[PDB]
Amino acid sequence: TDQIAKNVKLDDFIPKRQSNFELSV
Amino acid sequence: ASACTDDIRSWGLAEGSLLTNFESEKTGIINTLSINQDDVLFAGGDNGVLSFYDYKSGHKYQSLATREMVGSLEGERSVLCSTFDKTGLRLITGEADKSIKIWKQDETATKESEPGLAWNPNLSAKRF
Amino acid sequence: PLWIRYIDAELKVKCINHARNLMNRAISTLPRVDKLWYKYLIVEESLNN
Repeated sequence: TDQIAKNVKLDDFIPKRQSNFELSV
Repeated sequence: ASACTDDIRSWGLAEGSLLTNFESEKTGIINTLSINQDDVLFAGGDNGVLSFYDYKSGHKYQSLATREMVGSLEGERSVLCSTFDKTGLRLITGEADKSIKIWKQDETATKESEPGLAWNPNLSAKRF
Repeated sequence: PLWIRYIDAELKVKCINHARNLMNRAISTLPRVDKLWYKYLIVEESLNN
């Protein structure tokens, strides 16, 4: 099941730009 | 960009997503942040250390301690405010020693002659 | 201590589902506090779940 700490996701902690510095914003 | 003690982070405003975690470890309390159009991020430490980072990577490329005016206490060696000029080539900082300091980039430098701090992401800190 | 006291108050009166809802809120609010995870874990292990 996925009822435990449903609002907490690993991706929320990972900085999106580390995989690609040139990411467009 | 936003900062708390030893922690500088970048955020995308269109969706509020964490973009990058800077190499701000051990820099202490950060009183001010500034970003110029060349992607230089400046962080002024309350300990009086000027930290310069590459905004996209979060890499700390330069550390430079300020010098307090004669007669100041050690605690007065503290950066309190900053702003880049309109061209981004001059950094203005106000400090606890009551002085204003103007910083500028070295024009004699080149990628090979002034490499700056090495790109060596510390795996020990789990901020990646 | 406030979270722990509240969870214990809930468990002492056998309100296990209120305690569960509260422990889930605690780990959802402060997921980096190991004490809250260990509290939830030890509660469910005591119930052989």
